[PDB]
Amino acid sequence: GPLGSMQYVGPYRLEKTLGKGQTGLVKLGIHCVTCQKVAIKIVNREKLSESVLMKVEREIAILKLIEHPHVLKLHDVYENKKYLYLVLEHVSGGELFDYLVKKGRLTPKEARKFFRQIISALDFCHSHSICHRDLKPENLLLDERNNIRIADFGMASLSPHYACPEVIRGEKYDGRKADVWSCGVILFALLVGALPFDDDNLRQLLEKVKRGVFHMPHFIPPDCQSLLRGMIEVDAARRLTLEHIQKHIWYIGGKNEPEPEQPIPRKVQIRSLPSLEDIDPDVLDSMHSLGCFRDRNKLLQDLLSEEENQEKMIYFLLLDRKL
Amino acid sequence: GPLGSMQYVGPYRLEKTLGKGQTGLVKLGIHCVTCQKVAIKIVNREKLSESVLMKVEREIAILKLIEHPHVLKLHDVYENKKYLYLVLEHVSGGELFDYLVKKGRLTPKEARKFFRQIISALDFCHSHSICHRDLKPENLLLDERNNIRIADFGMASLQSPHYACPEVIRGEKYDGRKADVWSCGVILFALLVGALPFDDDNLRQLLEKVKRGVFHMPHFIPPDCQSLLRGMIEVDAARRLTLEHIQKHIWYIGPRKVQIRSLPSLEDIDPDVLDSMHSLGCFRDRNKLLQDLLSEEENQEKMIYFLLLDRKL
Repeated sequence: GPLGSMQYVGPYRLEKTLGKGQTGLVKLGIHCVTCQKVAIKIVNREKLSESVLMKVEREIAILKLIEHPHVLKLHDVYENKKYLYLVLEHVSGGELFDYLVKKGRLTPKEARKFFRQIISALDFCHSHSICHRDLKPENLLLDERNNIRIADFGMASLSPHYACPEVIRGEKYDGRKADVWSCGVILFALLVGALPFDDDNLRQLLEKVKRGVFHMPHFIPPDCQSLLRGMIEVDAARRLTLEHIQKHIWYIGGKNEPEPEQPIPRKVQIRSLPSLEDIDPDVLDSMHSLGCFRDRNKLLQDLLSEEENQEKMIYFLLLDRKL
Repeated sequence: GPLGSMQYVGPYRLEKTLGKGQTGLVKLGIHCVTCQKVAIKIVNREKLSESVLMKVEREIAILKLIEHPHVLKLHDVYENKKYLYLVLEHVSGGELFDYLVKKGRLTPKEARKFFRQIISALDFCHSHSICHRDLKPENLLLDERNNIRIADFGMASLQSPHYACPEVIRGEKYDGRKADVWSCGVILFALLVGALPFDDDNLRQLLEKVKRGVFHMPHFIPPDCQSLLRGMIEVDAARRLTLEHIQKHIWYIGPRKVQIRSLPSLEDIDPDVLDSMHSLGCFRDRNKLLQDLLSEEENQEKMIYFLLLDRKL
């Protein structure tokens, strides 16, 4: 691990490095009492903007509170002055394309099993105001039963083949729409065994993606083809929403096929806060203590505003947790 | 793995991805008969420029023919036009600094144990005209005994300024042997201290520190060891210690090498060896090949020649 990074994080002793990249270093953690395996992601906190840290600490608080069978579970977070430590579900089946490579290309039935896992996880996270924004194959981890866990939700604040044109142009984009594009590209790869946009040269690849023209092989069924074209759509306004996707017959036709699907976790019911009076004193207090919410008045404003936001989401998650 | 990559490499079945980065993607491989595990590194030849591809394939050709107990063994090389597949020794003990984290800092005696492994491996590779040039802690793998295997020799052109000598940081022409010595000094310091000699929260300032080359040497570091570190982390590459000097150092003191020979004339060139060299691929310009074999200088062309000659022997 990095120099000066503790040998223990909470009850977890740090063992070998599992992997690393720009968003941090991952080590295997062992619980000192129960000896359970976790993956611990270590993030350097000194090299982040304060606005970034705020956004991150917010998404983190949400992710710690929710659970989905196809989202890598964030169990806890630990902080010292320099390093942030994320305690994550430990999975070791590899990544989704390892499976794809072995098969060459997947049948529409198998591709769709994976697609339903991915869409379900995205729908869930989007419902809690969390977009991925950087969805790519290495984020699609496999457990031992060959089921997906999507990793790295909320890490974006800290590749071009899977990015939508608006991301490639560094424009200000809808996160949900970016995830839809990325999922389209991944669905394509599952069905074809090749990418819709590829080039030996970077500069050329970027233009292909921005242009958004790709060829679909005949062996992709027409129902599925109409789904792919709606997702891999350059006009973000015209691009399918997750709502459109989940209403689509090809999608729906996959329910419990070939196998029964994991239990659907309950989504928290989020309501309006008409006035200061309707805010729970103990939940407000616990939120106010967090750090990213140290300014009580700005916290009150964000909770009472008409806008949907992560402040409201956290509040209702905590409220739900109390009951 | 990468799309378009093989499902089988020689007798090895490709399984899960082990890790990846700029220099390629590593997959777990399983021998279809013996069930022996290997690590298979996949590298995209097409993304590479002309001179880079050649430099890499030349060094891989040397690496596949030699073996040292502290260098990650390269067993073989396979190629489809799109991908190179490097079949490597499989190691899973973690990396050196995982050990360092558990201890905090090493005793001078324990640090010397690792240091001798590292220097031994580099002296072996340098003897075969191979410098690492990009030595960093994550290259220092551990097997199950907590012994070192240095990985990623030959990959530097496919590309951590904390470990790079000032000449490498400055992007100037340099002796690769001298760069490795600097990187080993920084690593040795880290094992003894549990902190880097040059560190900074901002990249720009870190490069400056490395270039100026001033660092704080803790009092608990023994003075003959302290003299070693000063000789290695020396900004003047002409003044910096050689591996030969390191191996004779009082603190330091406490595998078959093949020797390059001269080829005065074309008549001295074994036709079987040349044919094997022609078949490698990193030698497109065959006139340039011959010039390099007949030149007055040590080079990787001669090294490959003599490794092939010895192997036929």
